Amino acid sequence: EFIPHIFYSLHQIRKDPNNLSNQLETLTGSIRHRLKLCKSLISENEDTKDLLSKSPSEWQDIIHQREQELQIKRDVLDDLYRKLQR
Amino acid sequence: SYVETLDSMIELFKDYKPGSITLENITRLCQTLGLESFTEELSNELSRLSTASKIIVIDVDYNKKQDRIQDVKLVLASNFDNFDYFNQRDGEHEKSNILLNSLTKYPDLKAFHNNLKFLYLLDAYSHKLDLFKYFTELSHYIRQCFQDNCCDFKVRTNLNDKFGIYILTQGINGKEVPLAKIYLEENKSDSQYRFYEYIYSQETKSWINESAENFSNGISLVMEIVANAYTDLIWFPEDFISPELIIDKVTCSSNSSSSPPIIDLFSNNNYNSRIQLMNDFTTKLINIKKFDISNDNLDLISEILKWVQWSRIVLQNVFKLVSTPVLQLIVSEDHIILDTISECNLYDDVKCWSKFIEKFQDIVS
Amino acid sequence: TNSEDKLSKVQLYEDLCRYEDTLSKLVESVDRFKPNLDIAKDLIRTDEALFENVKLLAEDNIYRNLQKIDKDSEELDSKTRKI
Repeated sequence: EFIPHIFYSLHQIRKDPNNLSNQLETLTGSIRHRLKLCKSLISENEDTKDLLSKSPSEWQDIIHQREQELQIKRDVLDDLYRKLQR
Repeated sequence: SYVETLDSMIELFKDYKPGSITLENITRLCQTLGLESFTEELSNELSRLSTASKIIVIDVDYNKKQDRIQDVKLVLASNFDNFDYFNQRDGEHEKSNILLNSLTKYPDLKAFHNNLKFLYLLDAYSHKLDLFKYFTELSHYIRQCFQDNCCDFKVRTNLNDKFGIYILTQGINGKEVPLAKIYLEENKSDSQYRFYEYIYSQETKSWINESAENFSNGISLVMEIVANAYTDLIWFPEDFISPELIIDKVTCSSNSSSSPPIIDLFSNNNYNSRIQLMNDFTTKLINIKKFDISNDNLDLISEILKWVQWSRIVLQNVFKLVSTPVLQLIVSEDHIILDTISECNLYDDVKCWSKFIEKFQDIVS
Repeated sequence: TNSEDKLSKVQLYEDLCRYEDTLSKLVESVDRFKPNLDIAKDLIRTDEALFENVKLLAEDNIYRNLQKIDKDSEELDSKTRKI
């Protein structure tokens, strides 16, 4: 996890700038560490890069191929049921 | 200028990301204000965060199982225990605690930080002037001053989970509308500025300083105009109030041409074709948000509020009606004349102002 | 090769990109011990945009259900094929 740690370190930056330069440098290094691993985790995992939050219309095209291929199967199966009963 | 810029950046960061409501962030906020803080375990389910200063002690009860604040108590180490930290709502038997509400009703610590900064200001600047006592009593003195001066203003303490003395008017629907907020602020300009106790005497019908020995240094009593918000801004004649009493002048920074919409309405030929507008203002109109009303300036509260009310009822409505696409309309600082048909001035009653606007609307429609 | 093109197409990739850029600006500022407010505010609003896109990704499951119904489609097709 890097998201809550980034949040928290962000908040003790914005709460206490009066800390000596040592703490500021160390904490900024810590955030650089967390975002470095963030880029590493992104880079090494395929699923988290394919699904980068947003839905283009490809989901609606999946729904169109799904619905058109289902109903034609139902129609042909109805035709087979009607024909074979003789 | 480095320290002033750094303080301005720190104030900006505190306001931009107040932090989430957690026990740790509340403790860090109190420590950032220089408040002493300790945590006690009252039970397996309840922890108390106690924070203290010179006069104030704040106990915050935290439910460890629910991840929620359960209670907040303010205690004063002053001889004055009667400080009102509840919201004034008419008709609710449950006085809702401002500090508790600021930690339970809001998504962030911003409401709590502002209320804590106000309590810390009273704490730091109270001595023999007790600002907790004086600020509580001041709300009663202002209420009396309005009764004695026949001003149709209501005084409430603590509106919308915020510390302050709120001055309300009746709006068109009988709904109370805040006009102004009175509160104490640190005097950034003069640390040697003496703030005295002024009492409204029923006998003299005037503000009096009973104890010129009772003062605090580096604090001002501020009157802030509560805009309902550019047409909802209140504009004042430049010479209406001494420039030394103006804390916050909204400088229209020199890259957006927003004249007062009033002055653009003397320059732009897009009028109701039935009205010839005449400007008789002798002074420039300035937007003022905050006034110093400290010491001898407490008499100005009634004059400022009458102007704010007259500007809302008369001026802003006249401007709205003229701006919506031949009678002469003369508009001056303290009087408005519609040919020989109707007039009103700043010293007339609110009923005369309403009758003027009704007649003006009937002619312009 | 088309994989990276697809990855660059979704907004949250650009979001992480300029978030990294904003922190780079911030660290350069603190290195110069001259903290510029605009960099920090840009960082926080970019982080917020990241987090809203983090929610927007979650409502994921629709694609997964489409995937299972696709497998149902081809298995039914194979069944009818051997029939």
